[PDB]
Formats: sequence, structure tokens, C-alpha cells
Amino acid sequence: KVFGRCELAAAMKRHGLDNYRGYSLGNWVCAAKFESNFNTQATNRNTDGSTDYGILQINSRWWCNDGRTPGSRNLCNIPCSALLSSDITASVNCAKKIVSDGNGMNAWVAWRNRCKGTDVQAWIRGCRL
Ligand SMILES: [Cl-]
Ligand code: NA
Ligand SMILES: [Ru+3]
Repeated sequence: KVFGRCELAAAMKRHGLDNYRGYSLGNWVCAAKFESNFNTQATNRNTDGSTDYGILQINSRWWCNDGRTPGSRNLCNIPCSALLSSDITASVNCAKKIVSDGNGMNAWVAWRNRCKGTDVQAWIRGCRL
């Protein structure tokens, strides 16, 4: 599913990401924009042999099982294909664990490099939330 910007904002808000660990909704929308282009089906293989999955590009080294990532963990206790669903529940629940792990939203490289320190409120402009 390719979400609209405000469509995704409403869903993320609906699932309690606004202000989760102190990160405003616009941070999460911006992260999704630059991680996945708002596409739940996005997958990207990493140099380390892991793959990132879904709207928030969650990693098979630590967070989900894809059967092809050696020595990895599955700390969200899910097949990585769950992160590609049109229903973002699994991605959100897993993201809450990731952002709680110590480095906050720095776990998302596209957030750090493209959202952090920017006017992230812009990402929810025009949305009825
Ligand atoms: Cl933090
Ligand atoms: Na894994
Ligand atoms: Ru840790």
C-alpha cells in the first residue's frame, strides 16, 4: 500500500506514535517518507546481508525473521513479511521497541540524515488529525 502523507499521519497517530519517546508525529511521517516513500511493500537489501522491510524499513538483523540473515535476532517476534502488510500495526509495534532501545530515532538512518533538526512539523501540514 502506498499511503498518502496525511493518511499515514492519521494511522500513526491512531497507533500512539505522536510523542512516543518524545518524538512528534512529524518525525515519524518524515522518517517513513525517506525510509520507504510511504510504501508498505518497500524492501531494501543492506550491505551486511540483512534486509529492511516496510514503511519504516525495519531490519532483519535484529527485529524480524526473514530466514536469510545469519546470526540475526527476531526481537519483534515476527516474520519480516508482516512488516509489508497494508495494516501498519506490526510495523508500529516493532518501531516502538526500536525507538526504546537506547539511540532513539537515530536507529533510522534516513531520519538522522534527512529529518533530524529539520522542520518536521511540515510533514503534517494540512492534515486533519
Ligand atoms: Cl531518544
Ligand atoms: Na532476523
Ligand atoms: Ru539494545
